[PDB]
Amino acid sequence: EVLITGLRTRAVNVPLAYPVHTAVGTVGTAPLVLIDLATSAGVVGHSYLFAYTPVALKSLKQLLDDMAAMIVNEPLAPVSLEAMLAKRFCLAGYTGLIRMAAAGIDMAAWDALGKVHETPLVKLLGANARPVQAYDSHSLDGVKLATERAVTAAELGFRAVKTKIGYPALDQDLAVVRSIRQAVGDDFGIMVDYNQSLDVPAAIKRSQALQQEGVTWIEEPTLQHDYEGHQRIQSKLNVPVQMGENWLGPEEMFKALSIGACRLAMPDAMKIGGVTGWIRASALAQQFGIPMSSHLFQEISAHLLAATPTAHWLERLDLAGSVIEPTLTFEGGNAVIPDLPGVGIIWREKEIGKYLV
Amino acid sequence: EVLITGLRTRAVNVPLAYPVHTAVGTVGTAPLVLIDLATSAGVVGHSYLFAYTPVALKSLKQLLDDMAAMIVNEPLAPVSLEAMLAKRFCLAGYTGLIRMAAAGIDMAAWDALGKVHETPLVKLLGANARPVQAYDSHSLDGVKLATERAVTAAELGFRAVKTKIGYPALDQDLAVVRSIRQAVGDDFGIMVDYNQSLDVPAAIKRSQALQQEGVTWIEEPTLQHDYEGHQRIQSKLNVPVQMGENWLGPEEMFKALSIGACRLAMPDAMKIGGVTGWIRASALAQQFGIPMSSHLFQEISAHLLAATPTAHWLERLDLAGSVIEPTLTFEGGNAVIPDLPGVGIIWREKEIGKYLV
Amino acid sequence: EVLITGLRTRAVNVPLAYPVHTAVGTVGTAPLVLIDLATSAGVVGHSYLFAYTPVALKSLKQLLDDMAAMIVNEPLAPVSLEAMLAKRFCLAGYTGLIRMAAAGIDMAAWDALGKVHETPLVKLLGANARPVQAYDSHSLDGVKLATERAVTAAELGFRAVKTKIGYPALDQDLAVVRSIRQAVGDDFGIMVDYNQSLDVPAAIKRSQALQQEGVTWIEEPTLQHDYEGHQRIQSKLNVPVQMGENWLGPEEMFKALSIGACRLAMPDAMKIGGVTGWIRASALAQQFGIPMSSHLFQEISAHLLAATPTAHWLERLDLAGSVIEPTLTFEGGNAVIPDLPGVGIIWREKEIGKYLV
Amino acid sequence: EVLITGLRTRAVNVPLAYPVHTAVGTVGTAPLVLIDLATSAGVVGHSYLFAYTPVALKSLKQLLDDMAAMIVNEPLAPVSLEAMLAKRFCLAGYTGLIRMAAAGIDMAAWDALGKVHETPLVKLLGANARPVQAYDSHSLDGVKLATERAVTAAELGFRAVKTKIGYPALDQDLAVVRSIRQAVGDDFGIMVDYNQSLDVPAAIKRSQALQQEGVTWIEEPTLQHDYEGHQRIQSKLNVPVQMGENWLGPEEMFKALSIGACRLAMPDAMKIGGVTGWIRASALAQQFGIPMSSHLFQEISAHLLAATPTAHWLERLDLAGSVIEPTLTFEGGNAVIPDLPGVGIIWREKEIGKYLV
Ligand SMILES: [Mn+2]
Ligand SMILES: [Mn+2]
Ligand SMILES: [Mn+2]
Ligand SMILES: [Mn+2]
Repeated sequence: EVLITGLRTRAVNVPLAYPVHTAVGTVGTAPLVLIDLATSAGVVGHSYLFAYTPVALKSLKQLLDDMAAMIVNEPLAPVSLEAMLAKRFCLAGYTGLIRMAAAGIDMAAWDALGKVHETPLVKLLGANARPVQAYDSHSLDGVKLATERAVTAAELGFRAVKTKIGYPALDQDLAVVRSIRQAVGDDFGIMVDYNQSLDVPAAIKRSQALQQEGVTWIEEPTLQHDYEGHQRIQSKLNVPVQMGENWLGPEEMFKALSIGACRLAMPDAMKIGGVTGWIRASALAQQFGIPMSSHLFQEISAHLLAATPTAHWLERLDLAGSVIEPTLTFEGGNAVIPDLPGVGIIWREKEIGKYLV
Repeated sequence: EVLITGLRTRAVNVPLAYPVHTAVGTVGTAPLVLIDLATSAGVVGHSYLFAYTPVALKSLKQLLDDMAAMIVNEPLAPVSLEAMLAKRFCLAGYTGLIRMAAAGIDMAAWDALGKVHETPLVKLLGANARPVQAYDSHSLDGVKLATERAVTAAELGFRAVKTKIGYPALDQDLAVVRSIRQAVGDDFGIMVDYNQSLDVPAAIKRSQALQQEGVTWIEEPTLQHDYEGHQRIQSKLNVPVQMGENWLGPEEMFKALSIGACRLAMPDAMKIGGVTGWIRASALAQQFGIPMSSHLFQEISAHLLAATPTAHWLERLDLAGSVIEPTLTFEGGNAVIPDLPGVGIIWREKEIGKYLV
Repeated sequence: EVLITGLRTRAVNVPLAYPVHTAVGTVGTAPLVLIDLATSAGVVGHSYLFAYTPVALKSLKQLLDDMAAMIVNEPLAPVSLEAMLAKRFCLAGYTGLIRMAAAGIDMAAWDALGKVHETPLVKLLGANARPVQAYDSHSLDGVKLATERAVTAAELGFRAVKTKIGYPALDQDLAVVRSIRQAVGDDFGIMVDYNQSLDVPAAIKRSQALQQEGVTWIEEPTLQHDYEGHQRIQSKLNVPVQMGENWLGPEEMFKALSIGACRLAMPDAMKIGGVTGWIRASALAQQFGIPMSSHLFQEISAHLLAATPTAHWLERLDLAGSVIEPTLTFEGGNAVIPDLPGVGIIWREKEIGKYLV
Repeated sequence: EVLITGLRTRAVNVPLAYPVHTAVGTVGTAPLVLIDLATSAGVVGHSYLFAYTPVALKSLKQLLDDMAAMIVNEPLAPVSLEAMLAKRFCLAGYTGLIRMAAAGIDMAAWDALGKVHETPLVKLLGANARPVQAYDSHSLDGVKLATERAVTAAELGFRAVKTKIGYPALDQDLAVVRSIRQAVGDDFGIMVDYNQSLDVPAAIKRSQALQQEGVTWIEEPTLQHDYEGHQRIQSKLNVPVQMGENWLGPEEMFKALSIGACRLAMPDAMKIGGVTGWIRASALAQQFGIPMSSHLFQEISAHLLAATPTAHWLERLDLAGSVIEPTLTFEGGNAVIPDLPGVGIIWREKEIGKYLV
């Protein structure tokens, strides 16, 4: 009855404002693939994918363009679609860029389903919209810019900032954290992200020094696939180890939680498998007793976290603000879901033309 | 915007046809509580609860009548409602009859949400309706009636029957299974249910004899809360141990699966927490690699299993056929979801009057 | 030879004095079901059940009234009665309100057995009556009322108080504890109860701050059914984690202790299964090396703790003082068992009439 | 001193002869990406990647074309190159198609290093060339074609064949295996591959029936990422469970072996990380005591297995025979490494032109 009738993708390289420097490299612009899922009901689902590096952008668009043939004329039923894609990519490997593509189709299919029923996604999932506390995510900015960006986020009403660390010396990490604390006061949350840059001994040593400074969480201290190593670092800390942005699918989350790799989780709506994967991830975080935050995709994540039993923090990192209307607002540090069908993503069409690849 | 405006319950004691004798007692009629959830949108959600024994029926209705005050004027948002009920019954114990009541409200709220959007529940959950293979569930019937009921189920197109066993001697168990096999042939599925009647040594001994007869599964061989004991019986068998009808909430399922108590699961839509609990249970069964069947509530279960990644068997045991229209059909041994908004439960109002308590 | 000849129940809503505010809600009056178990020997056993919320009160009374038929004309033999009730509610679920009802019948049957033999319950169990140290249980009272109630309990001879915490900020929790310590001095016991209000990361952080203040124990820091999560919080603490008021039956206690969820236990005489369940719980606490305190039901608990090898503290929280004679006295902070047959509960019959529901 | 000076890729869709039907779909032609790595020494390294489905072919070529910029002008040092690529794709996810691309560059860099030193790859790795027993890999061919292909492989001197199974009924699986056994005699090896098509209960049941037929190994009975489920199936079998073709990198192999998912391993030279990943995988298989076979890429695998301490079987499945010279020969069922520098891959340039995409 409602059928998918086409898939259109556009690759853009959009401006950010502050380039995201991390201890393992910098993301200077955002390579995005914008997705339009057309249906027989005359509504169009919208989603976007983040490619991380320009190197992977045209490959990801091509992959989505070659996948269009297997979903056109299929019923608009995201759970059934995801099972069929998992089976088609059985031999190839349903992970990495293929899983990320399948997740972009899922998020557009759920946006289209919300539009068919004229209801915001959070209400289609069975939950009430509620404000979700958000932290402002900044990068490896050095002492002066990290303190300036934190004072600005506090002025805009945010009650927490995430900074990236992993400087050559531990003293530089601490200098950044101390200067932020001094500027914003003892009540503000300061999350820190090591971006997989330390080995386990180094991560135990640096994390115990940061713990004595009072940070909110320590994110991906070592290689993301090393769940055992994260369990070893967590076992030496009172402060929670945070991870999850790199789990590809709920099945990778299940492995990390099964061995106790972290006390907090922050799945990425794209890498976890879209809305379909997020619902599954949410059920696992509830049983393992893990507070669950989001990673990027703040527009759909404000919806997904209101339906998440252990919802913790929303991450504000506006990757797509240049090409979409600002329907998601932040009031007093909380994200407020727009009262629009589906996810509430509306393209600024003449801005897209400027950034097209 | 859509609000719950009232809750009405009616207690009935309805005729079955074949009384359900089990190795621990007989269920001779069905004590049901019929639930009507009224909304500000002019649609009415419908569900029913099964009380198991007449002894618990008026208590369950009273409990639902006294809970009406906390849900009237709340938004029709089942996930948000369930979180609020879990918190209200925090101290009292969110399990047993209270959890069963909360699950009846959930199943009616999701039926009402399907009606507001004029869509079958399975499509609101994001899946396509598909036929689900079903087995016909019979009871501790002795050799002659168990063989007669199995020949009739095969004539109606079912490809599997469940019989109850746990007779004084193992020889009687085997006599029942052999006589069914002889009547229906080697291709037919014969599930057997011990209904918690054996201790662990006895269950290992009897199950290894039944395994040599070729049964499909062995269900609740010992006390249902003894997950460790079920793991000990399963470790001695090739045939799968089946359980799950008695898990109250996904959190009890999570404990049993975490220690490997069974190779199959069959949650009960009421005891697991309604549609909201079933979605969570489905995500856990997928990660633990457990084929998931249903227990009773065949009308909503045909919908829930089409959205369940490891869906296995639907149980046909028509408890409420006397008071609801036969919109769920079985064609060639498969259940076919009706093309009706919500769950498709329509009361036969003048039959209800005959069975009212 | 002695037979149960009738069961009578009365639902009352009795005044407390200080309403019990907790971090998850308030209990402003006590919904109780008073039970009279009549026997062929002309003695009447007495017990009461606590319903926690008015919402569950008439349901619990109805349940007990409908169960009367299965115990009338049965021998007054509590262990045999409990096995028969466990088997009857096999399919329904022998937990929650059904288990709580079965436990009220058990406690009345043991009171009646003490009366038939004209001996206090503790001596029928094979033990000597001894004074049991008791703590006074208060609630989420804020700094000024929590300090006032603690000074009064010290003036009445108690050497320990329990306060409830879980305020929006950790600073408020600590303010309450510090102000009590200042008022009562460093020798007094200050137990704190979080009433399941924190998630695991939050509970580790707050408990390590309270541990540096010197509290006696930290009670139910997170969701009561999450034994694994309590083991994770306990593993980070020197101070003991306390729990057990919500275990329904010794079999739930056995699961929590098997994974090391707590260093202290406090079973509830009703939820644990009455006197029959308490004897079983006591044997488990002795082998796992767990000091065992009680939760509510101070009249029967003074008897049960004198027969408990690891007896630790009795909880004073007088729920039923309005409708029963004060035969249990507290002298110098210890409860003194009355020298009366059975449990020593004597109804104040004209006060009951005032609170009847 | 030797520098990489360019990277050229060509996408082809080459003929197979027998289409590879599996229980989860068919591979009817082979989508390959041919890679030419040019160096400052005037030698050109050659490798190819297998894309599994036409859907992923142009995406994989594009990805390799966009990666060329990060390796041109880098020293021809495969171990150093792999560490630098792992770090560059840190955030994006060093798995799936990105890992497969990085592995194609690795295999071409090692072919080029063998050419610079004018020595076969196996001798550059420090080992002697030796004949490696090989099995002929066939597909889901039905009874008559599976028996015909097995008689032909025995006539060509192979002593073992792999057939694919996972037919609707277990009886069909057994019919295929029995008919092959009858044709080739009891001394011949018959490997069977389920291609992830069964759930765990079904896989235990079918594998124990095949074990009584005498097969050499049972390959990927269930979902490849479910290591725990493979450990559960292996624990019920005497026959070895085989897996490994889908491990992306030695770190996924390490997780599967750490929990005992299989008694045999067969890494894929592309998915495992090329020659660099294979050397690491070989060291892990030796310590865990796992006989190690190969998956596809028979040209480089004959070299890699002669340097593998637990080398077991080489898989013959000639994907690229149409576009490369037959320098790898099979004599009496064993693969014989050519006496050529590097890997011995020489393009048939005018055949490539026919299959170019
Ligand atoms: Mn991060
Ligand atoms: Mn059953
Ligand atoms: Mn408490
Ligand atoms: Mn294979």
